[PDB]
Amino acid sequence: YKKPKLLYCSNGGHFLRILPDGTVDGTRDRSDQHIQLQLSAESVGEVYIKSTETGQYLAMDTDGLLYGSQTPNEECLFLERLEENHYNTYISKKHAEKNWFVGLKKNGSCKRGPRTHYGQKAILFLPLPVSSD
Repeated sequence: YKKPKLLYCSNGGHFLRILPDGTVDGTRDRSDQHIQLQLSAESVGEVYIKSTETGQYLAMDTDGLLYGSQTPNEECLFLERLEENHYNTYISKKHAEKNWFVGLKKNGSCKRGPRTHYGQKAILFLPLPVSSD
């Protein structure tokens, strides 16, 4: 069943899910349906994080701390960098002008520009949707 993809971050075993507290952060849950974000690459170079039912109403602020619950504006848009061996990266297309990275802590907390760059390996993520196998 192809559908909204999952927020895989390098391994601390979490899944990034939205809460009404202004967050989409990782907790290990696939038991409910909070972890389903519809992630396409809609424009050239841009990937779009849109909510399915719970999938994320993200807003990038300051371009460092990216939090989302109520609305998904386009600030949610980030530029996708393709690493080899099929790993994906995100650039913060909000301040893309300054080359700042989108990096998330799924194993942590909502995503943190103070270390978005290779400070943390939480800047290494995979987009894994439910697949029709």
